[PDB]
Amino acid sequence: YEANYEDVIKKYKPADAKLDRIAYDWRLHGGVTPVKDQALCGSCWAFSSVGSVESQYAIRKKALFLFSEQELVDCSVKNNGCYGGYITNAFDDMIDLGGLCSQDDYPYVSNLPETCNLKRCNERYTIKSYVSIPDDKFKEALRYLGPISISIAASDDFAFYRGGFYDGECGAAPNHAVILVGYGMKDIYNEDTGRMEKFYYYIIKNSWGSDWGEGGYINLETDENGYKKTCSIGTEAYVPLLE
Repeated sequence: YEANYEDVIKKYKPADAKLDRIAYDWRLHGGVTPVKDQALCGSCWAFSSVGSVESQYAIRKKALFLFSEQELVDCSVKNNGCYGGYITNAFDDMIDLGGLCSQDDYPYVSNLPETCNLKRCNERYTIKSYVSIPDDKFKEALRYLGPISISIAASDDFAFYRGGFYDGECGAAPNHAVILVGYGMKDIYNEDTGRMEKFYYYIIKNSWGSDWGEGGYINLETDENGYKKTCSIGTEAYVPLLE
């Protein structure tokens, strides 16, 4: 089920397009659905992977789709519900189960035990495959393929984050799943040097509610190429594909 990047990008990047590497934010280009809260349940793997698919649908169909994390939590036997999971395992089960359900059909129930039961899903919403995004292609993947389901090494400093550019510590190891939604640059004046300088960053949609971070999102430093990986973001990096 996993497609190969070099095959997938030749299909979706217009031939010889030049990538604008300074700024591109899916929230200003119709690729991001509202922020969710996983509450008291270790289901980031679902939110990340499912939000990914919400984002592909939005981009490819110019229509708002809200899908059900709880379905994956209840049904994805390759993951551990509220005790963690894996991005690829999440994509595999979306496919082997015959698709996502709408959030309406199958609402979030956090850590309440719930039987897996697809008969409560009327319409089903499929993906065809998913693709791993190489470490040196995140900006290219973002612009042309869409938001990326990614791992991140979170630390207890994330608790305090409520906007700006994060300068807390990182986790020892990758331990949380988020969605990469864009990148930006701010020209910051430097009082010492008396020169303007450029500050690049990646933009990430978290699943801890809109009261965490910047309306739900976190800004992390990177460089012009987008090779710098603050908090080990994207060690696992996947985009779902609708065809």
